Amino acid sequence: ARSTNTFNYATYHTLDEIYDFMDLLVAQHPELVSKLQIGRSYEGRPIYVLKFSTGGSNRPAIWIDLGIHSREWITQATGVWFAKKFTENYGQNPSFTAILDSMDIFLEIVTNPNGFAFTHSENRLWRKTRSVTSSSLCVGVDANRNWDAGFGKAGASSSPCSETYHGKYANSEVEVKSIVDFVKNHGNFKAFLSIHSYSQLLLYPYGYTTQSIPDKTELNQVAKSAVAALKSLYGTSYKYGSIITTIYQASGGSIDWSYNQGIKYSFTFELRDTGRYGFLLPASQIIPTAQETWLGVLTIMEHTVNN
Ligand SMILES: C[C@H](NC(=O)OCc1ccccc1)C(=O)N[C@@H](C)P(=O)(O)O[C@@H](Cc1ccccc1)C(=O)O
Ligand SMILES: [Zn+2]
Repeated sequence: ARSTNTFNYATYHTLDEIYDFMDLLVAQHPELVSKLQIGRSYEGRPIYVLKFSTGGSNRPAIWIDLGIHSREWITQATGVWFAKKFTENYGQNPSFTAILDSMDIFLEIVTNPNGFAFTHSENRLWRKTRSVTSSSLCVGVDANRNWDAGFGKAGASSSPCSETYHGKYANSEVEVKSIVDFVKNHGNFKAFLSIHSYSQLLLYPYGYTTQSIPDKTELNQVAKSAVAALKSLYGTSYKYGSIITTIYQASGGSIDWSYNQGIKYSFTFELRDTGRYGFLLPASQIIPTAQETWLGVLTIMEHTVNN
């Protein structure tokens, strides 16, 4: 609250507290991290991305976003702990230091800020964005069904009131289009990780079709390796496989889009638990969850460095 060493990582925070932590972290480490505004949400909130960078021109980069689905509160909490963790380990861990010496990391902690506010002010289990339009008194688009990969196909709903509603057309949600523009204008991302909760799964492309990706052998192996690093800490068991195969058919998801843009290392994590608490994970599981998913995410970045 006036030092990120004083910040309580073991509790759930509001949007203001998280954007203030971003300002404290940048002020504490101005040579390693900066805060970029890549857009504004439907209702007018700034959308912030943190860039962690050791220098260079157009370094190969890693995208990580959290909270695209606002009720999944373990993910924005894990992202605050990640941001802090990168300024603690850089210069101490050989592995992490070697990734950041050749690559940059972009971290988006709250991808859907209006939805996250709503989960605090009115409905804890709100999933969608907050746009209103037109044709329905039902608010919101599922922002993980709004991307241009299999858009509009089976695996998303067309009624506005559905939790899985895809939107009128791809990238209709400014929260999605802001990332699409930013990743394209950068033009040198090598990995794209989108973190959700729960089911304890590590998923790779496709959700919208049963056809295997051309890179399915290599990504299945990276997923085998990341899932074993994660399990090493506390015994937490993950499954892994393509989206459509390992949880269900879904069209318009972000990782299918990034993979189709040529970002080969595209993965989504489904964090703790497997059903007991669901979206309502105890605050006493935040840091255990954050610490073992760190191990799985480090294993993916190391493989992106080496290839
Ligand atoms: C919409 C769904 N609703 C729900 O009630 O989930 C129940 C459930 C429980 C256990 C297993 C499966 C589903 C839900 O919130 N799903 C979550 C499990 P989550 O939002 O993390 O799933 C992700 C999966 C995904 C990942 C990449 C590309 C496409 C799809 C998602 O729906 O976006
Ligand atoms: Zn989700």
